[PDB]
Amino acid sequence: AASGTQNNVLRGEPFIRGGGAGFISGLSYLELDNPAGNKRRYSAWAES
Amino acid sequence: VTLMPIDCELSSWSSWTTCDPCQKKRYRYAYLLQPSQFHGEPCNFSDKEVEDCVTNRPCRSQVRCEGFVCAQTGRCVNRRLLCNGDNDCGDQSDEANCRRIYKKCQHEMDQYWGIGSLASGINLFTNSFEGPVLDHRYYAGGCSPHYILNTRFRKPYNVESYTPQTQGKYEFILKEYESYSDFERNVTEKMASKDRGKHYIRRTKRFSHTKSVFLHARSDLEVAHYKLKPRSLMLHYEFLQRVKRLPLEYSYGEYRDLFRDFGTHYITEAVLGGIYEYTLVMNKEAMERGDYTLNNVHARGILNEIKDRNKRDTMVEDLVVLVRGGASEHITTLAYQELPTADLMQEWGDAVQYNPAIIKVKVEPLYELVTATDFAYSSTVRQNMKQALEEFQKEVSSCHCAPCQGNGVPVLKGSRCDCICPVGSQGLACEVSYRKNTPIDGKWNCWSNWSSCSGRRKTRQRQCNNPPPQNGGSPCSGPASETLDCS
Amino acid sequence: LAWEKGSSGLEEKTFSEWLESVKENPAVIDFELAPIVDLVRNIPCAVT
Ligand SMILES: *[C@@H]1O[C@H](CO)[C@@H](O)[C@H](O)[C@@H]1O
Ligand SMILES: *[C@@H]1O[C@H](CO)[C@@H](O)[C@H](O)[C@@H]1O
Ligand SMILES: [Ca+2]
Repeated sequence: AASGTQNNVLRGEPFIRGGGAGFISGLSYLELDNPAGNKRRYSAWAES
Repeated sequence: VTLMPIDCELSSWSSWTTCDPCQKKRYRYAYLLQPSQFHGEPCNFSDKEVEDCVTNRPCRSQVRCEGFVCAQTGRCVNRRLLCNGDNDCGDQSDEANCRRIYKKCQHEMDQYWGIGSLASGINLFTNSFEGPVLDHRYYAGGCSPHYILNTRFRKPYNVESYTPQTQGKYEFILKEYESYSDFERNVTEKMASKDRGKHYIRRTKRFSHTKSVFLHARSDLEVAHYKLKPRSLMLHYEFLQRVKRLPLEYSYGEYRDLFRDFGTHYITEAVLGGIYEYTLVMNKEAMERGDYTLNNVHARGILNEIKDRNKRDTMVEDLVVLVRGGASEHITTLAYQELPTADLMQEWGDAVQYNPAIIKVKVEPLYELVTATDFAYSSTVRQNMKQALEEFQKEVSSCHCAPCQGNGVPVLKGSRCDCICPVGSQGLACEVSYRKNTPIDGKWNCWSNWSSCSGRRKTRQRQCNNPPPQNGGSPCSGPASETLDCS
Repeated sequence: LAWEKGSSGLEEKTFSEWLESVKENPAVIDFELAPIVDLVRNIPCAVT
């Protein structure tokens, strides 16, 4: 007799105030491969 | 499909009101008693009947235009607006015969985007803009320089603030569940003698697998905030002219048409946005059975052997995307089935700046527009309009509509109820699906109108509507019974 | 530069691009103070 089980959850929740409307939706688009933010998009948000 | 369609019914007519002293007409109306649904025949008749009159009661309809009468529209405009180089009357009347014109705006100045769209009142029950109530092309002098990015804008006189208020949210979830099982059970037995022998075998497998993947990603982008002034408002002339056509006598049908033409409430504060909701929902299953047996005897001899082997695999997957602000090239590529590459998302949000939807909004009942500086016998028109507004809410609220199959949602536009169908079910009632069952979300019947005065009660039931059939969701959003003072 | 996780120590490419940007908009890092009330000379009743 054999039994096996798995579970996974991910939640991620970027929130932004200030920024240009497009740069905001750029930065806040969550990267599974880089959950903090793509550095160029983040720098562009920090410009906008 | 399990249907026999419901054709429309309006009521038998009211008695006539007596003739109005100022409108010189009389009116009769019917309640909508049962909406058109399942493509049952409409009976709309534009919901009204009206006739002329010969009565001679006194009328005080001459509320003075103090400034200048806009000859076509019947608006009045204050005298500093004549020859301001702008159309304050609607039909350019104010700028006739200008011995000089004086300009004010030193530069070209865009309207803030959607500011003329916000100018229209909502039917709060379909959640729809119906038609134009405040003149968002009126500038009262104005020409104060406002900026968003490097673009420059003109603010309508009616609006307190339009400002970017530039805020954004993203919320993401991914979930997986998996479960596996495998069982194998066997038997073997033997005998021999010197002559005879015997043998027996069983082998077995039972197996199962399951997965879900669920993903939801929502973004809300809020890159303008609108607030309308509290009062001192300047009305759109098409609204103003149905208001000047309302009876001072009470007969609900003429007041009903104002809510149809101009909405139930006017939009007073709104956050103006784009939304990009994405959901991907997956359920996956697999199963197997394998079974194998033998029996043998020897003395002469005999053999029996059997195999039974089985497999199933399935996926059900649903995806929904909603996007509510931007420009059509971005909007379609976001609307594509794939999770949007952040360049798209950038160019979409950049266009939300130029074409928002309303995200969240606070609204005031339209009778607060009706005012003594704008209409004769105004306070009677208000009291009438308040009563009609309550009766209209009882008509437009969806509760009359028979329940959709497949957890469909009714919105009751015009005088027809049409069931909006989710992903995975189709047809007029949303019946047609490959699926076994769907969870149902609850809503009440129409509420009982009132009990007596000296403490008054309203009551609601869910008899067909209820969640328990096929294991539904929430039954409720408010109080299953309701009571108040009479005064 | 603020985005840099720092596990490497300073990434001179980012630190220099930031430092060039600091030339373009500084912040007060240390300061030498005199009391506000010594300043005023224009106003009527200045001394009072
Ligand atoms: C008003 O409505 C009833 C219901 O059809 C009709 O018999 C007739 O139009 C009445 O005046
Ligand atoms: C009947 O009465 C209330 C009015 O306060 C409605 O809002 C509701 O539909 C209830 O059932
Ligand atoms: Ca003018």
